[PDB]
Amino acid sequence: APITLWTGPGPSINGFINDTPVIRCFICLTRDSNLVTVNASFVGEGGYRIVSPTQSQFSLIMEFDQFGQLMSTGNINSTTTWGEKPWGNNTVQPRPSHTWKLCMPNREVYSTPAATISRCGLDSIAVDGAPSRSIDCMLIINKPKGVATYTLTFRFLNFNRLSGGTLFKTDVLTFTYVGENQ
Amino acid sequence: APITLWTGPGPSINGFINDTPVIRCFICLTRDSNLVTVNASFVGEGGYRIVSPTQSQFSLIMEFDQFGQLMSTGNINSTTTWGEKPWGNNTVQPRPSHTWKLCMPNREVYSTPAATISRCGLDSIAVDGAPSRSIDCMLIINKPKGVATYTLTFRFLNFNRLSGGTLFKTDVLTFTYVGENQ
Amino acid sequence: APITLWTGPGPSINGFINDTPVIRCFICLTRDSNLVTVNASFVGEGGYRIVSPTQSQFSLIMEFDQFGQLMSTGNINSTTTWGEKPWGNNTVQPRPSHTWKLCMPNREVYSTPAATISRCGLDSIAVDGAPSRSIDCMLIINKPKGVATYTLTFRFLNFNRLSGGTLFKTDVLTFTYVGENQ
Amino acid sequence: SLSITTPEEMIEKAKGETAYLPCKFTLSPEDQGPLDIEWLISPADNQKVDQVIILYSGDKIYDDYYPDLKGRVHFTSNDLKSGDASINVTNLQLSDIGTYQCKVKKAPGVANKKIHLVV
Amino acid sequence: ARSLSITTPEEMIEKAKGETAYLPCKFTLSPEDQGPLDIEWLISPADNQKVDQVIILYSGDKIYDDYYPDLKGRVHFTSNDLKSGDASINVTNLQLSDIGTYQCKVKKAPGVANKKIHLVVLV
Amino acid sequence: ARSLSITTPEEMIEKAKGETAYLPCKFTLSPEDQGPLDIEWLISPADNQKVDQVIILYSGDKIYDDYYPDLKGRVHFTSNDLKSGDASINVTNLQLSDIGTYQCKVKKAPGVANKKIHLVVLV
Repeated sequence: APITLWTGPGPSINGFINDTPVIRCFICLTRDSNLVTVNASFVGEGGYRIVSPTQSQFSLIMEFDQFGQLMSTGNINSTTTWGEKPWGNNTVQPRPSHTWKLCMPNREVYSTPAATISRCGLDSIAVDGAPSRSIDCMLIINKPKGVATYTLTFRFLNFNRLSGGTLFKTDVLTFTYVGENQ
Repeated sequence: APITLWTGPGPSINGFINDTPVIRCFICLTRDSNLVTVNASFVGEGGYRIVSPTQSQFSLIMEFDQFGQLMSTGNINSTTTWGEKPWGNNTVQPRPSHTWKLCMPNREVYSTPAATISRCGLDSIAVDGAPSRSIDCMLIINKPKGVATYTLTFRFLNFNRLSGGTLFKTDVLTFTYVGENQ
Repeated sequence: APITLWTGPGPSINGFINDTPVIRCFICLTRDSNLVTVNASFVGEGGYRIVSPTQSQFSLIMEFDQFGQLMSTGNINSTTTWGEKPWGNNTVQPRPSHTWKLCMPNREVYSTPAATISRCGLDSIAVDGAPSRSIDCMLIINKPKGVATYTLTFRFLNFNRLSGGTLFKTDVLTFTYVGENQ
Repeated sequence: SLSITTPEEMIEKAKGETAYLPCKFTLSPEDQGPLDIEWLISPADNQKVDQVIILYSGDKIYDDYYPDLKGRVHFTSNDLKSGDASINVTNLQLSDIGTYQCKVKKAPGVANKKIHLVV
Repeated sequence: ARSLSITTPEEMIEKAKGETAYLPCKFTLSPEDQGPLDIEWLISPADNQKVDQVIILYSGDKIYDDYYPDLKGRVHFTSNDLKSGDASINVTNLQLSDIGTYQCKVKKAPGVANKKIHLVVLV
Repeated sequence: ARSLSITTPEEMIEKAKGETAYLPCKFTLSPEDQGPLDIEWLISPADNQKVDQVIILYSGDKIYDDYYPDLKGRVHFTSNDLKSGDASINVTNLQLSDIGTYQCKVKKAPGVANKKIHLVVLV
């Protein structure tokens, strides 16, 4: 069966940088038959609302246990709203299920870390997709971290591509990886 | 269940620029368990068969009502072949179903406009992927438009990336968004 | 029903250049309701382990017959481990099924060749997504070849984007196309 | 199901005459989508193929596509939605030689007709 | 209660410049609300085009209150036991720039409720 | 056999410089192993950081061996009839740079087996 884990709509500020949550991450992990699609968007808040070309790169790491449950140790962690999306509504169901493991990156396929670096438009509608208003977002899959069994890292990179101060309001980003077996 | 809405194969000239249909748009919206994949390609015709670096940017807007039915008011609209793809054949079934809503962009997730700006290679096989033969295409999700409940805009941008006159024969473009709930 | 054809994890050296297998390709074709997701990554081996800005471009063509079965004639062919991925394990099952055709590019939709040219980061974790460590990978869908009914071509392009010698260890790449009807 | 009468023909014509390119269609009860008609040209003169020459959609006619046939193509029927998508190519030239395709769609219905025009 | 709810989910409040504004956000949890308590307040000021700007948040049993520079040292949760159902805040030394719509969002998955307060400040 | 397997999954082999190492990799097929026979050997050398580097390949009933420059002309399959369960190789004219872990991967889908051999070359 398919299974979706997500932040819900109207995500909380759930991306920690230096022990303060400052990035509002919409993250949806949807497992269909075999592949998991990561559908994500980000909005910087407070001091991260506008990012400059001098902005240092940073990782937002999600750490998951062997059963596909978010741990409390990553930059995106179990202290914010996170759980299953039921088919038919926009609720976030925190009660774990055995099926949550299916949202995880296949440990044999990703026994060494994998990555996908993609273009990450910022404020794209307002800047009308001006080429120097993109950064990059790299998904890193299963880079080891602590005692996590699975990890997903959103790494934001190459802010020096920006022509000036830009609202840190990312595009909707999509990634794919092979899902774990039950 | 899943549901696909599409133009059919061998799509007609169904993309209006300035009250004239000039772009031949293949557009597939495939809803699986949770996410809708947009699979789309475009062929310019007549005056838009070849685009040059000085080409002005334009949007092809699809407007949908609350039940996921294509309206007559967009640049891509209900005057063209559009409807459900049955599993097992290439027909376009025009009879509405309640399931059509499932291909729409979740209005709670996308309660403000969302976007993905991506590379859009032109004539990529013939020009062998020359880097100066790409433009951008931005999908805008739910940018308000008159009385529409849902919108999908294909905005063609950054024609000035082109080295010279290029056949407006796009790559197959893919985007993803969270599907509406029934 | 959905169907996944793949190389398995830990793929063999299975991409022939000039009559020698030199590229290790992980390839997964996953068919859900309507679309096939191509999820793929590549590691060059031997003389192709490190590519330079002067690396000439090349195509790895997969040839399939009318029943979705990999043929002996492409750059990626039936001498390598290739077959069905069962739901629930990481085996490669070589026994053909009628459902294998469902992974093929819809011959009516792709009655003329389609393409997607995408960014292809190399060694992205190690070089921290440095802009000039990306080449391009173009998927060509149904470029005619021989007596093949379907073709998928991974064409590696624009090595001259590279700043210098780069480990030919690609990002996970994703493409999408409309699947064949049974 | 949706069908065109005589799905393939050859018409011989002389220069300066007008060619009547027939495309009469029958509608099925299931054909509930918008009527969506186009004519294409595959000219023998050059490399390009399947080029629109005239269009009917939204009960409106659009014809400003093929520079060579400018002002020389038009639908013949006053009642095109009833089953007649036929066109005239007036003042025929040598460069009009090619295959002319009529595509009628009315979802789920699809039919086409190719006519090889020789001048 | 039956579901996660806030008492009086829309209010209109009028204060004088220099006053302290008490913005109530009392909530009731239901038995199914088994996720972490996740509370934030946002401001949509009349001053400017900025909307839904976080001013204070409660997450992981910690308060984070350094997002909105105009409200540095001027916003605080009032309750000594916030998890018990009291997400109310004080906005001290009111300014005319403080005029806007304040939103209290309380989540305890699958529970979600929100409340809007329209604050006016007079000289 | 019940499934695809190799005999002696792990081994250490010591040989003198200039001699030839016989690296065994014998395998047993199961009835379900209906895929194409797909063998490779890999070296992870003690010399350098690199790991899992192909030295020789068997696929499509053909041997491919021009991969690893330091072993050029010095790695060969020992069996004439490799497909009947013997993917063993010898490494001739042994050098100190040959010191490393050698891995024999045998695929015949759905069957997979591997084994590692730690080779040591002595002056």
